[PDB]
Amino acid sequence: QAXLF
Amino acid sequence: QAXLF
Amino acid sequence: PGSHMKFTVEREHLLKPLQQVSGPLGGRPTLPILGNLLLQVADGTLSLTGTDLEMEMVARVALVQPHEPGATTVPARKFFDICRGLPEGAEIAVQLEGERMLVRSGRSRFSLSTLPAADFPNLDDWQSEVEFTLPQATMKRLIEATQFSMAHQDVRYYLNGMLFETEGEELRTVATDGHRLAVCSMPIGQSLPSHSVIVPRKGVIELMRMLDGGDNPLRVQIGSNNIRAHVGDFIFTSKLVDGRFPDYRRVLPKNPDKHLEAGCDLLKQAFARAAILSNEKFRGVRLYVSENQLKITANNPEQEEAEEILDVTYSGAEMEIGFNVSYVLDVLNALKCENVRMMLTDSVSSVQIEDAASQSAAYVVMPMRL
Amino acid sequence: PGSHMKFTVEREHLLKPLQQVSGPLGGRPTLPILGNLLLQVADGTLSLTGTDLEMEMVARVALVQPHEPGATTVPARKFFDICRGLPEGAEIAVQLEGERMLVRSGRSRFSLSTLPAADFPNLDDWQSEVEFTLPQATMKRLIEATQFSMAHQDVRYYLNGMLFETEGEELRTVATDGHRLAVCSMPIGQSLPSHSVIVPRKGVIELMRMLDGGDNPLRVQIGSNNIRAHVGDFIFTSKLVDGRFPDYRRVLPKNPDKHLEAGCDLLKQAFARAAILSNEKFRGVRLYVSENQLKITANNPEQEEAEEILDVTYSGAEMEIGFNVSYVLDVLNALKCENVRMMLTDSVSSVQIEDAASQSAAYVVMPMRL
Repeated sequence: QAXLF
Repeated sequence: QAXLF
Repeated sequence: PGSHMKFTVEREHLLKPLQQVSGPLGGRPTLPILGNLLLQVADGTLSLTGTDLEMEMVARVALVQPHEPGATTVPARKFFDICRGLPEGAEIAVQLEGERMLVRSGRSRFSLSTLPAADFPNLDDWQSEVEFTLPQATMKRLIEATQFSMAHQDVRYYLNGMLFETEGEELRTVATDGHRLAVCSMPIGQSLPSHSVIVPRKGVIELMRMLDGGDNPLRVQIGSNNIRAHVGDFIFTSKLVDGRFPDYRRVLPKNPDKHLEAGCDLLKQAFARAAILSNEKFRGVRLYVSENQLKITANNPEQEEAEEILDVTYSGAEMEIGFNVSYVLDVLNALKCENVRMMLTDSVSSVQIEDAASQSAAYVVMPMRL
Repeated sequence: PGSHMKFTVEREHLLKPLQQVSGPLGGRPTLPILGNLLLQVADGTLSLTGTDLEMEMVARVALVQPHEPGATTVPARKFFDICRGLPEGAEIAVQLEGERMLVRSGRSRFSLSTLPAADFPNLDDWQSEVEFTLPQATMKRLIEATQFSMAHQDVRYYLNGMLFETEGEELRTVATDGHRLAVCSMPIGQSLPSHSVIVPRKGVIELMRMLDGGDNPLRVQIGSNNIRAHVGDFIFTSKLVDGRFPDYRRVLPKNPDKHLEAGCDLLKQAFARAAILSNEKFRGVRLYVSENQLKITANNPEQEEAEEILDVTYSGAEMEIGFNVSYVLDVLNALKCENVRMMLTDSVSSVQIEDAASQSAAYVVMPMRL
């Protein structure tokens, strides 16, 4: 899972 | 609490 | 007999069977295959079985469409959730492919793990000694009238279950935990041999689950160590519990001399309010009986106090007696009638509670020394 | 001002107030009085307050009958359960007696413990900087559209809550947990100053609880460190969360070049079925987009596999992208519309999801590297 910020 | 038997 | 199991069935023919046979499953994983359902195809029938080693539930589903015989086991929850999640009216095509079970409908494809059908447990072979058939509604009445009085994990393991007894033309259930007892009997329209068996508590709950109350009758077979119930396309089998169950005839109070009668709902609501201020663990409430009056009091370790006074029908000596209010509320909730009768003796003896207008069920509650 | 608090009120005037003000209570006991409600009688009004130190809920109940002013605190659950358990139409007479609070109705009497009103916490005094009034249904829409995207316990504590922002004539909510974001804005029919505050997640949930959707309007006051909401006879106040909330304008994908449109229900049901065979912890599913088609695949550590193919509207380059299926399902469940639009860029960039027919809400989901 990647993050938006 | 009492018991019946 | 077949190595390449395959069937195609309407979704709405599978959903209730899958839900029913999954009843025994859940809880701590032990043997892997116990989380799976056994599927077997042969001669126009798909059979689905779930088990927990103590009981088993089987559903039969008629197969219209070309099918090929065989058997496998697949994860119960996943298979049910897949079928339930497909659209209404969907046709579900199932087939074993190697060690995977494929489920196809539309352009949806699911490949599930399997475990061998040969590994799926069986209940031992057994022979039926008595059989009878009765309306589902009668069996539901018998169980609902008594099931709350079963013990849970008593060291007296014969209490962790429900007695089913045939006598004359009646079927009777008895449940007790040593502190309270419930008994109910209903005529079933046939002359029966005398037989008394203890169904484990989880099997009682599962048998209840299978009764939709509709008009498919319940056929019961009892052996020396097993019970089986057939309803519609379902067959439930359970082991029985060993031990000598108590004789309710000897537990009913002998010649209680104090007879109180009160409205069921008024009594229940008064006990329910008083319970709020009873000890959270021990639940004791005090009843004071006097001429045409009942006073209920509860207190707790914080010294809070509830008091309820009710007009009742009672002529006789005054007395006081303590009870676990949960046990009293459980009885009143099960009676669902207009007027209740309490039959008392003294502060250290049990009391019998029944509907003032019916003798089919009776309840006995042993007091507390407060 | 009064040492001998006393009031008499109809049961049905108390029940909904008691339920509402108990909202903030529950969980780990800390300071004893936090399990109690504050009761205050003065000048025709009974006030009831519950708090958890971060928020407070107050209800006002008009008092018709003779009353005497004063204040005390009593156990919330017990008091509510007593009132709820009394019969419909009951008149409830309450009075402080020493250190006990008496509740009487009919021939029912309850003596409850108290703790001093002087010990009941207050939120610090504060001054309102903006105020506006809007329909409850508008506030409910704003919160329901976004609340699932709040973080729970992120170390970035400003995420454990919801941004409420006024801009022009609109009220906007934004919620994000760093992995997905939701934003919704609605016109409210008045020109507003610009203000941005973070309401703690538990306060969002409590504010939602107080909205019955009926036609009593919601009046909102915002200070530098608090928010207050008035609905009917209730007043909710919460502290705000510190920190710089993310700017949704900079989180929306820039110029996504791939535009897919699909039926909302078909997409949701396909993701829901595929989810069954996704990893129980990580929930990853793969989306493959090609000319007018979406393929969704899921697998798990047992090597089971789900595949769903859907006809969709899409012209553009093929690509594949991974997502946590729960995040996608949460968006689709919140959209409740006919057609959805997904706006994509590439396999490592976020995607924007919205109703194809409305721009009031927008959703951003960051992918997974599968």
